[PDB]
Amino acid sequence: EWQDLAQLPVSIFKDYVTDAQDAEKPFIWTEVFLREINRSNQEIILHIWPMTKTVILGMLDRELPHLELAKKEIISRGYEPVVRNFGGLAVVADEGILNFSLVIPDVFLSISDGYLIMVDFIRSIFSDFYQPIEHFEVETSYCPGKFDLSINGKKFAGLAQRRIKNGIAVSIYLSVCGDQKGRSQMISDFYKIGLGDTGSPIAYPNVDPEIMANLSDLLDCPMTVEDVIDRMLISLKQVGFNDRLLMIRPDLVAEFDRFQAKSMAN
Repeated sequence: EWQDLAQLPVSIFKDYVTDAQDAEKPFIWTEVFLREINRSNQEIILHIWPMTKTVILGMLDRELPHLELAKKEIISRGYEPVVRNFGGLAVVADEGILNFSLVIPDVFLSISDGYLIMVDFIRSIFSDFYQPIEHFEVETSYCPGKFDLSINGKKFAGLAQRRIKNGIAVSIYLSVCGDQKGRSQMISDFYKIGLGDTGSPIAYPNVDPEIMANLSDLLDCPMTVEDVIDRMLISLKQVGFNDRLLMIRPDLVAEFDRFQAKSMAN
């Protein structure tokens, strides 16, 4: 349970992506924090990173027969395609989507435990609402996962996990407000075009725009990404966590640039 990690301080790193040119910034920090949590395993890092209109593509997506034609579907709605060679299935980010990561040191275990740690955190964050939050895969959502979060059968969040040595990075993309039906239709179009008539052995989701929704709608309570962030930070103190500003030491920036340089030469 989330409250079980309260022994460690939570370092906060709010770093928005305000320009499509910095779209890779969050993923670069993920790498940095995964190493740091291994060197400094006496704390938890809460990396908050909402972004401008972006569609993050993963390993399977880039194998689409007509990829470039598909990316056009993304560009036509004013979103920027970002490719992550080892990332999961296409997910959407924008002003109405909250993305963040919990970088945890393995010092208190399993892949499931990690996901369940996030589920508990989310539930705790919205404990003031009666609507119970469930987890199970919503197969017809984009980027379906065993731990998709939903309320009344509708998915409002997708989770992801990456690990390195004794460090774990659990991430989540939460639909807070905005045009969720549009985000969904965009990805459906992406896969339709990407597959064209060529097809593929890879099982890509068959997106259903009516199966996903914003949390502000599911909770019948208008809220912005900033509102959730605040609610989330407040829930920490109540649960028993002590927090502090994560300081970007020169060393951290240095490591960031190594990962950035690596990417650039690619």
